[PDB]
Amino acid sequence: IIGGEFTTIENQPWFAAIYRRHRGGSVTYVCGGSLISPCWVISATHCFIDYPKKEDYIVYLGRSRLNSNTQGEMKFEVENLILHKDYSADTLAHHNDIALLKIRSKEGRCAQPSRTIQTIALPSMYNDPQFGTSCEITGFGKEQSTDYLYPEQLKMTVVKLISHRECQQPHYYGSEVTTKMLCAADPQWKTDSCQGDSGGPLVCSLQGRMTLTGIVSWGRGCALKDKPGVYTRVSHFLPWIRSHTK
Ligand SMILES: NC(N)=NC(=O)c1nc(Cl)c(N2CCCCCC2)nc1N
Repeated sequence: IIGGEFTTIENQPWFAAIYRRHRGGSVTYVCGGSLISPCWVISATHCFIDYPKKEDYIVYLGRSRLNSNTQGEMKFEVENLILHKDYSADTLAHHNDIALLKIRSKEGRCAQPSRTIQTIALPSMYNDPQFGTSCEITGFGKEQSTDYLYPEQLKMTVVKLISHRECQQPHYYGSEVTTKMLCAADPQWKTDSCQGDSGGPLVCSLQGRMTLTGIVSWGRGCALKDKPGVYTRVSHFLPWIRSHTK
């Protein structure tokens, strides 16, 4: 997250932190995700496509810091890793960039909701907030494009939804943005998602309900003028989500 504010997991208690264990034994951060039911975290396929073995992954819930434990956190193995079969990637765009992780603890339990661990509601089909609506994004991604390190502390910021018309202009992304994607950005381009925020939640208030409107997917650089963040449009994937979680 470029700009924004530090936060703790109580403010985004559906946020999932996904790590990978290497053959060398070291564990590194991969991507964010969101808890949508006790046994299911939703994320982005591009996060796992290179290393699609479920066994290598670890998922934390209720975690506010990257490399230290947070009181109350839960740790899970990945029982199922479900990538979207129509995934594809260009040199920038990721299409159908959506994945599901079924989580299971070493005792064989799913998540237990708490003050730091809660599910996020899915949107109604094809039901998105109007352009110009303010939504929240959350992650452990870079604070500056030129940073080597990720922040130790969780961050969040606010971005406004951009119309498909505006995002499809040639100076923005042209055809790279599709109707299965949403764009969002700051009017001054001063705050944004970045590398390491992929898979994390774009949350909007819809009806009167915090709702998972998007999943961080891609962008050309971060917080660059005329280059919004691009998000998988969750309201266009409900049958896929339901089919793979039921
Ligand atoms: N919102 C904006 N502007 N960007 C992003 O969200 C974003 N930006 C980048 Cl550079 C990124 N990378 C960079 C390497 C290629 C893809 C994987 C990780 N992932 C993102 N999700």
